[PDB]
Amino acid sequence: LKGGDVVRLFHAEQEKFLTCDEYKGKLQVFLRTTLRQSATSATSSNALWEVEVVHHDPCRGGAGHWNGLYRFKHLATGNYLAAEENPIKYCLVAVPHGNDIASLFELDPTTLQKTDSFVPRNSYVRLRHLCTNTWIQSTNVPIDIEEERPIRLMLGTCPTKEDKEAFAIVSVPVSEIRDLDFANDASSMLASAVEKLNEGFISQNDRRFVIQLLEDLVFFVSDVPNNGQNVLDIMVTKPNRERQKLMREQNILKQVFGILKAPFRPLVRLEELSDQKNAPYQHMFRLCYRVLRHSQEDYRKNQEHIAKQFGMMQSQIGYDILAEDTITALLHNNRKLLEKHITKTEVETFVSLVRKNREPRFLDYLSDLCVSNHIAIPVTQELICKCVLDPKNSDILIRTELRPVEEEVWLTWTDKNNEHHEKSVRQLAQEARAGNAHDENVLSYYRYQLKLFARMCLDRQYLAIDEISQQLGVDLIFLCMADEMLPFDLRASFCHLMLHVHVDRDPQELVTPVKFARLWTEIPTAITIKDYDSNLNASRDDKKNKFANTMEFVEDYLNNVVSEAVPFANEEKNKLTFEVVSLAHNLIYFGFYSFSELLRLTRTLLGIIDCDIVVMETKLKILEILQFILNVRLDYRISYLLSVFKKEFVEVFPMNMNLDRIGEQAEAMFGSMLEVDDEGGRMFLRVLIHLTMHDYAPLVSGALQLLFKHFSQRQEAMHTFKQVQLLISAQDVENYKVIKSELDRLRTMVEKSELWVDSENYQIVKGILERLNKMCGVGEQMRKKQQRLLKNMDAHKVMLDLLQIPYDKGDAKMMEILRYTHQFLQKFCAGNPGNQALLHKHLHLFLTPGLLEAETMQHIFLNNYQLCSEISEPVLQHFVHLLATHGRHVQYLDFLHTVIKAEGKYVKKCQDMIMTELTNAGDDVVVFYNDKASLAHLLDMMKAARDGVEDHSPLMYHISLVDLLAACAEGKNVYTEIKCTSLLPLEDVVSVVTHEDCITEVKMAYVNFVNHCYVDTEVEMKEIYTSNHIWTLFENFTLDMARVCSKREKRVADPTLEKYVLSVVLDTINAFFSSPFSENSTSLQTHQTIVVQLLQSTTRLLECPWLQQQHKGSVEACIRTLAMVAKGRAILLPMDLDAHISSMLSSGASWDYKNIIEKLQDIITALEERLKPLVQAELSVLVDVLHWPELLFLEGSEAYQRCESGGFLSKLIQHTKDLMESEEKLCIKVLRTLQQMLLKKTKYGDRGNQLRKMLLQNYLQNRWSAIAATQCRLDKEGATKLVCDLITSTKNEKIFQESIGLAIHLLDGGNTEIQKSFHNLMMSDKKSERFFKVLHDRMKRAQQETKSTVAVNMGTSVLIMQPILRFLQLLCENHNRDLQNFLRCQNNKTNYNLVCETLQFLDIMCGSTTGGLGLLGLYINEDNVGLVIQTLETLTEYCQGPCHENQTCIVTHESNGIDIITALILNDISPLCKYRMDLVLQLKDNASKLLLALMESRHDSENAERILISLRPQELVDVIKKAYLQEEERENSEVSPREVGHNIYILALQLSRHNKQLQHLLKPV
Ligand SMILES: O=P(O)(O)O[C@@H]1[C@H](O)[C@H](O)[C@@H](OP(=O)(O)O)[C@H](OP(=O)(O)O)[C@H]1O
Repeated sequence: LKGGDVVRLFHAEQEKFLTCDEYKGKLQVFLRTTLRQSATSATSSNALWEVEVVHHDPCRGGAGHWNGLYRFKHLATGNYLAAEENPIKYCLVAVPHGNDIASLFELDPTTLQKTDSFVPRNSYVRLRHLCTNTWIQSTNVPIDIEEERPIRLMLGTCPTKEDKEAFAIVSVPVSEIRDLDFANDASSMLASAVEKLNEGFISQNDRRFVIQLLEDLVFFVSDVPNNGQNVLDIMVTKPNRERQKLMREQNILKQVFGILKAPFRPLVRLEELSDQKNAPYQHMFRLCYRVLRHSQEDYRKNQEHIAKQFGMMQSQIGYDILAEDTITALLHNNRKLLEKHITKTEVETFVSLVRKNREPRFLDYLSDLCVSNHIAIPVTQELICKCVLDPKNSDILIRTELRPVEEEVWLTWTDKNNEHHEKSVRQLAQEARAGNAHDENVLSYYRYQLKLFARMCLDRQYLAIDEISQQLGVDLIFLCMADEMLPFDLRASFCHLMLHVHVDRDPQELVTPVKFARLWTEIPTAITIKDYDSNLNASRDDKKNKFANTMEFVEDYLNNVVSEAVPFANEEKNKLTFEVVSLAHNLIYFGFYSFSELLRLTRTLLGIIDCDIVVMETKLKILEILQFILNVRLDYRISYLLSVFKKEFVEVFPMNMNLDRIGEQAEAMFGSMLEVDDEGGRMFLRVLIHLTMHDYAPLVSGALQLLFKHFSQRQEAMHTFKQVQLLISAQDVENYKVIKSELDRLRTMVEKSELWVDSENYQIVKGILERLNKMCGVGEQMRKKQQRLLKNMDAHKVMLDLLQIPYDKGDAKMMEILRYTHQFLQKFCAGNPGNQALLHKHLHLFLTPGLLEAETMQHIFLNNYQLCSEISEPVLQHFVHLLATHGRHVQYLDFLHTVIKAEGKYVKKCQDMIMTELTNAGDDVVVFYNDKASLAHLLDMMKAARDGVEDHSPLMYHISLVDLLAACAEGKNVYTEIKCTSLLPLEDVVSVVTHEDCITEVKMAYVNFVNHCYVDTEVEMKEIYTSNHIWTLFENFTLDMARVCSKREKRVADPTLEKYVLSVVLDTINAFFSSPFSENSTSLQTHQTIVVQLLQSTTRLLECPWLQQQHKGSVEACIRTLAMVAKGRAILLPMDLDAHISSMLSSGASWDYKNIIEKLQDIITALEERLKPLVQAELSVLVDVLHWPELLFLEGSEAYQRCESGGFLSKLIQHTKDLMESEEKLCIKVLRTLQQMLLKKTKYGDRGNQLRKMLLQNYLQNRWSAIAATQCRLDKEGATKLVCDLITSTKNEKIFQESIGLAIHLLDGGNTEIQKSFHNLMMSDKKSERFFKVLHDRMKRAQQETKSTVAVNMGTSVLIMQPILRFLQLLCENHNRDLQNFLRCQNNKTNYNLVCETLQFLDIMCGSTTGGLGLLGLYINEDNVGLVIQTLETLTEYCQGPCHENQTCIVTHESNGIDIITALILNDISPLCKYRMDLVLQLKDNASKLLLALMESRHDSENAERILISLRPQELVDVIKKAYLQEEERENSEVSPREVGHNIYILALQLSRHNKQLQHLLKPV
């Protein structure tokens, strides 16, 4: 560290960054809080700090020493950090000048330092203020409490020193400093311009200088080298988020806003902008607006800062300032901001201005405003509709008509002069071809008006769809789109309108291609494609009656496109083909096209996309179409197999099956006619491979998904069949029919939401919901059957849409309908994890600020440990934020209570997050009555509710809060137990308990609190056993038991009181008396009478006949513990009561539905068994295709060259890297496929081999060494870099595991090229530290978990070790000295010793000191024997070569792993050898190998004596002799005890050179 260098100070405990900012006009220093998930990423320019050194010469900075005074300066404000009297005694603030001792500071090192050596950068230090001799500290008191959710935190000083107040230094790149300085200069120039504007006098040259400033700022913001384009029209491909944030914090946006506002405040006027005098001012406003547009691109914070000014841009609209385009961009960026900004006056202004200009371009602004992210916004849509469809704006809308004149289309428009002109469309198009400017202008205006109508009608806006449909008929639209004279763009507009108005309408409904649940009677005996399509042919024809000719047009147009030599030669036709393909996709998904027609169309589509944003989108849509056709084919296959099953069942049982006969037809089905393409699959697969190469990410993802699915047809169909459901019983058939009808009606009503929202529709929907509630049924098994039926029906999506329906809080009828819907969802999710998964998929909608949907979410999360594991901190945060904002009722707490527990299992992480959030929120969310006055208020409410407690009472809210807190206490969790102890004192608990009259439920809650937070403490609490709160609680408990018994004697008793006692009091008493901590209680001699009375109360409780049998047994166990405690606590029992206690001790010592189902299940199982090998046979074909993609493409093509160069594989690897974060499943699939490619070839049996031969012959034309060649090819293509990047950056366990597996497979065989590539990557790359740190951290976590399980008595952390150790062994295989030395010393800034980590792992696994003592038999079991063997092999690989440094490290490590290594040989491993002796022999052999490798080539004796110290020669000789004799008892196995003994003998011979006794013993008779 040197003076004049800028760095950042970071707090470890607080995980926050110090900063200085002008909160309310005054500069203040604070520890800003960050809501990000990565503290290191919370870096701001204003948080930069500079270090200044104090020297004798004021101009001399030099380099700071550990004993030199230091000062902290702000790189932006320039003020210096200092401490001043706090109105904590001193508070940190910023001063303008450093000419005072206050700014002086010193850095106390946290660790040892090299005397007065220069301070190293990025070293922990503690700030100390020498001016007043006070130590800096951190506090949670905010400085900006005035604002909700404060971020600024106070940093005071303490007279004493605290070791936790350590600040870490972080370096800063020169780029940040340069950007900050340039931004400051630009801000100064902008301030000068603002001063000129405020003065109202500015020279022409000065204004030109301002324009030049704006141009330079435009260049800087664009970040694109200037190419001569206008700054106003500058184009930026991607903005820089850091630069935008720098501008925002510098307030350059504020400067621009002031520059725009001040002239109109005048120096300039909006009307006067037309004047040449104010033309340069208008140009400067335009520059400001373009700069704002570039600044706010893709930045929500900048968008919010602009929204703060939304008023001024709204006023600026209607003037030549590009406000329209800027506002449209900003509004399209975010939908919520659009909902805030949009207003009816703004819509009217847009209509008025577009009318004023009579230009097409205005309409585009409204068109873009209508939709965002291509997703419609109902409010803006309706607002635009209301203004557009009004007759007043009929002038702007060009009316069109069809007249015979066989038919012709005419257009009438109105000019600004009000003159009306009407012309034929065909004549207008011909005049356009001629080139008339007016005709072109009217055509463009017409096109933009149709585009605006289409965007208005987007997402089924029936409020305005009707009028537009009436104005433009289907026949008119088809005539227009069929007309050839019309330009391609206008035809495309007509096609888009046709798609978005008529085709997408109520009569049409999205059809799910695959139906899981079918009826047995429905199944046809004989099935063909025609029979399959006959199921809904009548409905298809009925719907076709309206749009029949359009399908003919689309089919013919696609035939023409495929016939065309070059598909995408012309862009004007590219637009039209995009529109036509989109229309085809919508028609297909609406189901107009039959299965045979879809198969016919697949050929044309694949030809079109078989050998530009529009082209890429067209290809993507065609891929989606193909996916739909393939899934329809899957459904057809399922139906055919079901038909075969029906035929066989009918034959056998008219009222022994030929399973082989069924299986033959099943195999034949998979295989002909079903094939999408004529070639037989080659066309499709080639299309997919070619698409994978293209740049577009969604296109590549879809191509890869289709390619993977194409080679897994059989397994998917088998899964679908196993999930098929059959209806055979009349009751369930009737239920299915009723559900279908009700769902159809409900879907229609939801679709016409717009019409029936505000009627009879309300009552109809309420009746439908009641019928559904009755339909859901009762009975657990009946419930699961009905849930399966409902999931098959797919009504969940309909109900989710019903919830999505918009509404106003005033509609109580719609509230009741929502309650019915929530009950329906509850019944769907009632004890069904499968259904709950579907709900979690769409949970994003469920996250709303409402009690009823919160309860529904609770019921969704009920009993799902998978969902608890995958829970999200942001979701929990938003829940606690809901509590903080409102905290109205207990349902919020009940949700958290449900989340806490799952399957009677504890998740420590969620509990910790809940406790932390509760503490951070503080008294606002947590309300406690600890204070006497608050307890008095609680007493008042308790007395009011003494007769009864209301279901929404604040008393019950407090009780629920207490229960929630105790639930977090469950689990003997020390970390949260400390917080609970801080939260609530036993003295408050005793006060409230000892109150004369208390609520029974409150008492249960507090006893539960005691049971969890205090009794179940992991760490002994001294206050518990040094305090009398527990004895006061026990006397109260005994009084309560006496009350319960007297009540039952009186025949009048309170179930709440009885439940309180039985449940909480008994458990607390038993836990206390069985507590190991309480075994040393020394006040029991004083409370002898109290404890004896408690035991008497328990005796009476057991004597009571009313006590339940389960309660009786639990009480008997508790009383056994009570007596065991009572033996020696200075308590003498009465004679009769002692006899009764002895009796207690004695007691403690004392057509066929089911036939059809079974037949189907047996057939499914037989088919699965038969087709098991063919699945792998098909899968292997994908590996062969990936190995040889070029054979697919005709030789001599450009694709052939690219494939031969390995381009396809490299693109696959790079795309895997790019998509690891977005499509984790596809990333994992690609990684596993790469592993399969690397793996050795394996035979698949006779049938599998035949299938593979046929598949390869059809797909391809015909055109350890192999493993090494494949490994080298993958390394060249970039597999090594992909693996390194994944291992460094992935946060997914599956991704990490697959990456490590790919590494192991690549390195298999000790490939020197792969090892050298890994070494080069690690050494050259800057992420070597990240890679090694990830591996070392995983190893350390596994070691910690291993210690935990050893203490307890096998964990993903341990299981992940095997691949990591294998990877390290393979890296060091073949005695690679470079790698072996690198692992020990990476020579990086932080060096992690993987060798010592492995040795420590072995030590902890074997038991460390106890293992050395010789408890290896107990410590090692069958499960971990493989891991121990792998660790020993890895250590041997490290040692061999020989690596002298590694050998010395292992022998001299402080863990004494050598002791365990030798103990392994000597110890018998008795528990294991009895059952699995071969593993013990292998362990001993590996240990001997490691010991020999340790002294491979060490001439010195140091290692020999170190080994001999633990390994006495006599034991070694006895082991060798024992092994030789045990040879005879050998059983069949690869390991040989004679070989093990020979290796041990060789080790003994090597050791004997330094030991005379060993030599003498080894000498034979
Ligand atoms: O990823 P998102 O949705 O944008 O949210 C980010 C983050 O969650 C915070 O809102 C904010 O950090 P602070 O809380 O530290 O302000 C940050 O802005 P920033 O770049 O101004 O920090 C955001 O970008």
